[PDB]
Amino acid sequence: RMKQIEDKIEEIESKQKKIENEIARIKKLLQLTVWGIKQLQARILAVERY
Amino acid sequence: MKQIEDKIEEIESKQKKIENEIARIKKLLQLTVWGIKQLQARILAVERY
Amino acid sequence: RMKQIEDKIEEIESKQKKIENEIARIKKLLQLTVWGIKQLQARILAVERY
Repeated sequence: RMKQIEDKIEEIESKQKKIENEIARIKKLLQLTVWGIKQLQARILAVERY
Repeated sequence: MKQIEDKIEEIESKQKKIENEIARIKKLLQLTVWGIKQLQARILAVERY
Repeated sequence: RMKQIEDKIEEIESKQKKIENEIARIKKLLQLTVWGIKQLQARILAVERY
């Protein structure tokens, strides 16, 4: 009984580490999309006014 | 022993909910990137005209 | 070994709560980027219509 409790916990820990990695990648990409939107906003405002 | 099985089942259920939310976040982020690149191409067309 | 299991379970629950809070912040920012993209599309369309 002790062994397969330890097995399930090890599996959960592994999924948790994968979740943290996926979140870190999501944060980096979301950071680039926000910056990209700001760059587009500057170009369209330039087109509107000039 | 019983309180551990309950906690493991609860954790597993929480992990699945997080995986599902992450999958939707990834789906939406892919479409936002795709949309941002399309807008970039449209603004460049106006700039070059 | 049982105490190790209890600690790891508690560690996982706490990390899961931190992940949920981070996901909640990610959703808010993602909601803001979608709104910003829609506003940019209308502005680009406004110039294109000329």
